[PDB]
Amino acid sequence: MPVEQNPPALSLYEGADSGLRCNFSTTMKSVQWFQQNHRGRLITLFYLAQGTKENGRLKSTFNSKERYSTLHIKDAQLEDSGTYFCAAEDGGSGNKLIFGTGTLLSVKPNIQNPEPAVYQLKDPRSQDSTLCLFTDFDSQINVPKTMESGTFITDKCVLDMKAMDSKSNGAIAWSNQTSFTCQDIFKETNAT
Amino acid sequence: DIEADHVGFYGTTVYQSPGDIGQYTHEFDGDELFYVDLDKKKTVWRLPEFGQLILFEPQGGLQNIAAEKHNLGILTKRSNFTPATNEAPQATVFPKSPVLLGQPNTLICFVDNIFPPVINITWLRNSKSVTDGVYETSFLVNRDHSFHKLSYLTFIPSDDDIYDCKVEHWGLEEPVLKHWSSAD
Amino acid sequence: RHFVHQFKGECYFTNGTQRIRLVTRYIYNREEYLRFDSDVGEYRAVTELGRHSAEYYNKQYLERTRAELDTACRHNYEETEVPTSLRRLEQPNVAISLSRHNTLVCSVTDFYPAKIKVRWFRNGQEETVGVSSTQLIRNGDWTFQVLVMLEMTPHQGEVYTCHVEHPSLKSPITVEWS
Amino acid sequence: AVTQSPRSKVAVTGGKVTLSCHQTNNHDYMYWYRQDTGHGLRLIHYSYVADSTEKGDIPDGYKASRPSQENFSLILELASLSQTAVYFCASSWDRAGNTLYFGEGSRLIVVEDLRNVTPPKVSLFEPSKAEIANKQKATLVCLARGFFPDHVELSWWVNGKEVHSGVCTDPQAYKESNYSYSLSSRLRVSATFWHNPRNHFRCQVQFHGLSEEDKWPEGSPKPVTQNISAEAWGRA
Amino acid sequence: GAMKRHGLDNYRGYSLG
Ligand SMILES: *[C@@H]1O[C@H](CO)[C@@H](O[C@@H]2O[C@H](CO)[C@@H](O)[C@H](O)[C@H]2NC(C)=O)[C@H](O)[C@H]1NC(C)=O
Ligand SMILES: *[C@@H]1O[C@H](CO)[C@@H](O)[C@H](O)[C@H]1NC(C)=O
Repeated sequence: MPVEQNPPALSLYEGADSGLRCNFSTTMKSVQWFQQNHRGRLITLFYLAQGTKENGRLKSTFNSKERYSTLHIKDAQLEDSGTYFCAAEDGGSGNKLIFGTGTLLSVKPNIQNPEPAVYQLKDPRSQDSTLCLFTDFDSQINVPKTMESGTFITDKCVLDMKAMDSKSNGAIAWSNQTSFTCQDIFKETNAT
Repeated sequence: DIEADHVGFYGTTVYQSPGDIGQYTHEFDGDELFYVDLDKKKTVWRLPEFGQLILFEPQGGLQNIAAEKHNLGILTKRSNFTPATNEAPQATVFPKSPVLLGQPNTLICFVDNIFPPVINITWLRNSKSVTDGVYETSFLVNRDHSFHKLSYLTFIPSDDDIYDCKVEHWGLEEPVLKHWSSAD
Repeated sequence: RHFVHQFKGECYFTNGTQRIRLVTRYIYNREEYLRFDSDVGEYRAVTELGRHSAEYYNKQYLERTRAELDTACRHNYEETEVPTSLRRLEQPNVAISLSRHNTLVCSVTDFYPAKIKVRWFRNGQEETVGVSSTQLIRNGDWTFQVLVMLEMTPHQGEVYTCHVEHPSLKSPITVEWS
Repeated sequence: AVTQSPRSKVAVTGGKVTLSCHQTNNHDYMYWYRQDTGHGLRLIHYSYVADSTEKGDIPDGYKASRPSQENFSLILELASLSQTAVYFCASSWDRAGNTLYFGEGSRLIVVEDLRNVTPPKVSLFEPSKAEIANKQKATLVCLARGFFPDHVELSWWVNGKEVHSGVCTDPQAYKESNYSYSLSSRLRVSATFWHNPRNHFRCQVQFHGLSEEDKWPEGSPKPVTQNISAEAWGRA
Repeated sequence: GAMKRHGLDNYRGYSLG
């Protein structure tokens, strides 16, 4: 194993800091830190040959001799989500680029006035179409999982309106099952 | 020159035109580690022993050779197209070990001050050529930016035979045979 | 016409790793024009040819090059040279001969490294007079050799000694001649 | 700069997919990677001299080709199932990095039989009068069901102009049928804004399907690449 | 996991074309 990314994925809240380790097996000439956004595009953050660099809320270091490289992020934001990659240059076996196994960064919103609600929405262009949106709830709480067939549930996607601290969570679910209410499957929840 | 316990010569690359003649070696303490056979693309070691344990990846230098084909073209132009100056080679024949009659030995032929690095060293016994037992090291580098090659030749010490080491260059109007015999 | 370009990457190690220096010479034909010197810390033109080049390489390549010292020199030494080249130890081929005032040509061939000591003796007494020697001869096949003469006249019964000291030998070599 | 194409492709198992790449950086090195189930990009082929290809780490089953200096094509002669991934083209000069510049990814998807390809059904679900009243913000929810394969792109258009504030689409498709995925998303606007009947809300899903080059029977409509939509207005 | 040998790189100078 040439390169080693740690952790494999991590959680966080606003403002809070964290670091990412990258241990190598031999001496690598230059390292390079990336981050794949939600779109799927790779954006270079750092190119290091030695020592350390810093860019705004980000800072990284590199030690060829001690075979490792870190990435410390201070004051986590939302836009800071997405996976992160360090690539390292080989020099020994060609000078390949060796990428790590990514580290999914999840930056939770830190809700202050949680109003866990659930609503039924309807498709004006299809009578029997009914859908259930579970909104405003808090970061901490884990969203129920679907186990039955015909009934499906999404993971907790998070949004933000430009107005004021308008960060809100929320999941979604639907079914081709008889007709079974919005607490009939969400149950492990609150207000309705 | 810089004084020190040991000297590495990693990356030593050399390219020339025309003919696309390039070379990549590694030296340590002035002793060639290996070269890299560009056509077969293989790390050809000088000594067997070395390239068993730890290894060198041929691409490391097949790439250098590519950068030097590029860099050449740049300087060639930037210097109004200044050709190289041929310098004449100096041969020095000698035995590898104490010469005793009828005992398998080796005849080294050390050639120095080469440039351009394009030499035709050939051995010759009794005015007629030889081809068996003849090894030949790649161009090793000098501090003055020229080169020195060596051509080895195993033989049996006879006082009847006369060996000459034929050296052909462009900086020579005609070949240079450095005579050698166990007679003297 | 013929044109040449070279490039030499030199790594100097003194006291092992404790002190390393890295030079790097880009050379057109025979004329060095650019050069990285770890001591200096950056690229420096050296002829008018690589005058604006130094700006470039410093701009583009200066960072990685500076680490090449610890990522290529340091590494190669510690990890590939220490266990292979430095490990190599060869014992010599001490063999006293006799010239064509006579001369005791004492050959000492095929050894490594180059550290050695070749003293002469006369009935157990060291000699520094008449004794010539040659400059360490590099064979190329990772072996050395040197011929240590001794001009003298030989009385019947007198004993001589070629005394060779090398790292490959726990007990110094000695060869006698009557 | 580096630009690949196709930017997305769907191919039968046993066909010749030919990813091209083209860069205008006068860079000598080019590379082709592939990104699998979130565990890094892995080199497949590189090339540092026109008409010279050099193997990467997993070059098995691919054939690269560097015709000129600007172009570097990856070729699968017999598309396999295990070759479904996203292929990134990057270039550089001299030796990476600090001057290597990546492509934009090429989502390749390989199926056994083209029949199974089908566009989505994009249905937009209007807000709940509860939320609007209790919370003074209207949430709309766009759902796209019954498409294949897992490759579509969802976007929100308030008044003909794209928007990113207050939106949240799902990162992954959620396989329900052997050959059907589903993917949702939602937008949120102040209640006051949702009431202006002058304001218009469109949710757009962009399926990535077959092309002219692809053979399609007489019966069903072709599952080509489309902008499928569903909209709604303001009201009180 | 056998360590291998590295080899000092030589870089290209600006050209344009
Ligand atoms: C679907 O619609 C989008 C825009 O609504 C089209 O994408 C645009 O295409 C033009 C021409 O290539 C580009 O200049 C724009 O930059 C694109 N916009 C975006 C958001 O990227 C797209 O062509 C349509 N797709 C299909 C399949 O018809
Ligand atoms: C080296 O070999 C070539 C090929 O036969 C020959 O023409 C030439 O005389 C030799 N040496 C010189 C003078 O280049």
